[PDB]
Amino acid sequence: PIQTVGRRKEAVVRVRLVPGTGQFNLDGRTLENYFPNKVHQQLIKAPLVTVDRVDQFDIYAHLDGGGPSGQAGALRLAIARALILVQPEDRPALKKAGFLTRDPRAIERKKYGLKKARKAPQYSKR
Amino acid sequence: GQKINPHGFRLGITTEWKSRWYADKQYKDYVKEDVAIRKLLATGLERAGIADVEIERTRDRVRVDIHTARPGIVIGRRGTEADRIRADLEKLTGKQVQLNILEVKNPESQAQLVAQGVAEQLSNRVAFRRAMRKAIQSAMRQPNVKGIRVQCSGRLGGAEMSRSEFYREGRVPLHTLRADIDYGLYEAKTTFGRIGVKVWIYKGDIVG
Amino acid sequence: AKKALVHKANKKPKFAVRAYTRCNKCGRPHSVYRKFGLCRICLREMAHAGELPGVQKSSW
Amino acid sequence: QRWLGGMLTNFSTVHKRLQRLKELEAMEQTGGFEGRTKKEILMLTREKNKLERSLGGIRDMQKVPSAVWVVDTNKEHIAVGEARKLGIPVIAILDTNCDPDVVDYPIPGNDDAIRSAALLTKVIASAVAEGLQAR
Amino acid sequence: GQKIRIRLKAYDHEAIDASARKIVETVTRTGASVVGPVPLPTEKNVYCVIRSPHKYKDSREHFEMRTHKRLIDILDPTPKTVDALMRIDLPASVDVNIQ
Amino acid sequence: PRKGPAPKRPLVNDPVYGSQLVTQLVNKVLLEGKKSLAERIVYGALEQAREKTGTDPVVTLKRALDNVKPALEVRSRRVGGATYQVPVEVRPDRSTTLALRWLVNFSRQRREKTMVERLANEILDASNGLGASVKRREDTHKMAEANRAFAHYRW
RNA sequence: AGCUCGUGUCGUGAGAUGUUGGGUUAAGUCCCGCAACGAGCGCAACCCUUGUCUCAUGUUGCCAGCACGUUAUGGUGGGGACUCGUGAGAGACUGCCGGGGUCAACUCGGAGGAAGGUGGGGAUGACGUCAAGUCAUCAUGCCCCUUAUGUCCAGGGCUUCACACAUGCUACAAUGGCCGGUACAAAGGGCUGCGAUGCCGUGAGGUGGAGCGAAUCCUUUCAAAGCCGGUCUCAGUUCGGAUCGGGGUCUGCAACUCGACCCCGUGAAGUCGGAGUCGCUAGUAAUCGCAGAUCAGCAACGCUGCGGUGAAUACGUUCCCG
Repeated sequence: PIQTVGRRKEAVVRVRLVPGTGQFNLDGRTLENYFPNKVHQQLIKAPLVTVDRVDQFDIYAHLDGGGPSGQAGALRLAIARALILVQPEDRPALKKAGFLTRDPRAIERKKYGLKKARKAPQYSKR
Repeated sequence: GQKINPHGFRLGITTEWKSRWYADKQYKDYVKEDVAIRKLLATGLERAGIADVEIERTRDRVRVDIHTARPGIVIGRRGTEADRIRADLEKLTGKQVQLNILEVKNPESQAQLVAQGVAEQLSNRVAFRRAMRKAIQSAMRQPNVKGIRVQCSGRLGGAEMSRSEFYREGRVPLHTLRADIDYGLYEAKTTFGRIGVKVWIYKGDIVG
Repeated sequence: AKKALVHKANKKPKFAVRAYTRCNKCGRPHSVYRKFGLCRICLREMAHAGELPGVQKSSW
Repeated sequence: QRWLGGMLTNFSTVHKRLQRLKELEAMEQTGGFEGRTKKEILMLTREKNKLERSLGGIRDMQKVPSAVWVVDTNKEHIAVGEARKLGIPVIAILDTNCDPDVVDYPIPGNDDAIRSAALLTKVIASAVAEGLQAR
Repeated sequence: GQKIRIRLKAYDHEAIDASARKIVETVTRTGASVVGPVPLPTEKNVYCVIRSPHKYKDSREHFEMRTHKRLIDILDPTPKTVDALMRIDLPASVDVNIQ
Repeated sequence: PRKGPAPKRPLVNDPVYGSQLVTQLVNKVLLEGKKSLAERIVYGALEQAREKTGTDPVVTLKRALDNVKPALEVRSRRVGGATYQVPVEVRPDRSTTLALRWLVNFSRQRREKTMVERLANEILDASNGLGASVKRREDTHKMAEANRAFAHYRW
């Protein structure tokens, strides 16, 4: 058994792999039925295309937290780490494109006495 | 308002809570009774130095511990004013009270006791000079402590003007959380109003 | 608060809506949290005094 | 490396620094390097390096000084002044810019040349070696 | 035949852990089966207060209250465990109830 | 920015065309924080250009921006309460930035009542050289060359 | 980012030196040289949170793999293979290399790595200054009423209006307006409280009640922006919502002055706003919804938080301010 976990700014995904055909399951939907974005499509294709072994794995994803782009990035990173695990020889490839660099960017706290984060109220000289 | 309370700053690492119990539905009644008993205990005894008062309130079990420098006027041989305390706590419906009275081994090493003593010394006739210098010297005689600062504010000396004076010896690192810093505030009454005395005592460091 | 106002607050109102907060320690009718029953000033002062079971400085 | 100002006349602080060096070298030999903060050990070693390249002979003085040999007194005004104030005899080289009235045991010569300085150092160390041999 | 959960709550981590350890030791001494003190979400109440009376609203201070809760599940209801349950001494800041 | 220049931001390669000009344009036209709608607007404009000119979008946009890329700018420097206009040459990066900013800012003025055809029409006009971006470019060069005298401050 | 002390040295002396100069740094942070050598309070660190992993760890949480479920779903048994809930620990330390360096701090580039140079943000605000604010949080000395300025009570005011200032929200629309479908967040709160199904309403809502003192139940499997399909085609607009009319719902003993919300109708100003001015340098502004405190109901567009989507330039100190 293989199971991998991905996280992206409050979105958490868990991916299971099968060596089956070139199709994906996202909580019961395919890659086009769910995440109907061409940009997200290329984003998720980027690991497999970089490793140049597309259409060789069937993934099953369980998703929580975040929105479209956050979960898309989380799935991308999770499947990238899963592929690195099953085939370590591709480790010096994704790092060349920086797909192993997890993104440590989140929502900055809204600070009291202000409007939001770094925004400030209007200042009047009189 | 620049320096925050060091005691309240250190409630998460160094200093613990002086009133520990648990409640979910009856928080209002508990806190009302707690402030009532605290005020009654503070008012009933004033000639002695009450350094600390801790309250315990669990289920049917309620008890309180009072720390004083001179327990002789606090626990009688027969318990007369102790019985007065018992009557007062029973009037306000404090149920069973296991009121144990404790003492302090180094009364000169407590911020509250030093503050109180320098307060009456400044109030009666003595200038802030001699009283607070003597308090600092008495604290620095004891070797366990390492630093002290004493501040006084108000109409010092009876003058008609605000005044504030601070004297410091040793190290008083407020900005260190793991610093065993004891803080005490007191007010000395007078015909000119009130004089505030604030004592910081830094006594070594503690590491778990 | 005037002692008469405090006693009238202690006196239970003759109508349901005629009741208000009347902070316990002092008697400041504004900004009285239902969790404590205290005014915000008194709550802050007592919490910084280390005499409340659970309260502490917030930071995150 | 450099003559510290007033380290001779002030003997308490040099003793404190010598104790600090002794204890720090003892801990370094013992091997305490990862039982503290990593950054703490980093500037600990930095303090080691800073207080070692100017501390080469003071580490092994112990029994106070009695004679001071001075090269380029015009660059060593403070050292000679401290020795004079403390009563320590001063044996110094005289240059044309130096005051002969200051040195108790003046030795004319050139202090701007390595060869003359090397020769003078060698002869004076031969003198002190003979003194120890005949001691 | 019957299993009992006990909810076990406190602000303080030290006292709650000590109570759990004592109860587990007592159960082991008595001879009954328990799953163990499984962790539960920690409730947090957050409040805001104004530092200064009479104006200067921008300066405030936040307060928290944290309650750590756990469950202890006991199987095989040994009668001696029930006999020795309520006599166990517990810390002041720790509250345990049965379910 | 007082101490030194901040490091330049990287540009993510455009997945559909491979050149970053299109993603720069879509990032600039982006407003209210929506990448998808701006992307579809730019892509619709580019495909209208495809069907109207019959040539490759990359090269036509390239020489269009080259023909609308400014070369010099005018800067204000004040002394004694009175200002002076000095001409300074521009790095190509800010030149392309200003050209694209002009295009996007003035693409809200064409009176055909839809943004995607607005972009397609102005892109085609700049490709033909009759667009208003050419007019702003000529005005900027007129300002730069006419006031070439006041440059002795050397900035 | 500054404020002091011990010893030493200088001056008859108050005093000075250290704390000056060059460089560097977020910094009195550090280096070099200098009669200074060192040490305290400040700074940094010990604290909270976010980003990775290891171990302990399975309920109310999850469901890989197995049986019962067939649509109502981990729902019912079971399980740690995965998040997760919560405890402990590892790890960012100029660690290594190369060029500039005074073989110095330091600066840039590279390697590994989740992060490269205080990773991101909170908490903490020194000595001092404004006779700054608060006798209306509380107490506090002096003066005042003391048969009253005390004091209970009914109605009315703090929302009055020809004006001016400040802070906000909604619009001047086609990057849009209206109609149906479609899928993913977080946090929080709940006892005379959250309150689901059915019953009848256009919608607030009237009937009554199952789950929960609460990882169990309710906030719809929790929203909007997003995407798809239909239409509107530039007008005071299928924009905009003000004022005004008729009829109601909820709470409250009591809704006119003076609560909120609902149905229907005419549909005012409003065309990107002069002199001038404001917030902002990475998950920031901008946009969108949700939650909480106070609250019976709310004037809330306010305040404190959460999450979604998310780019621009920074040449350089010449000028304006601290």
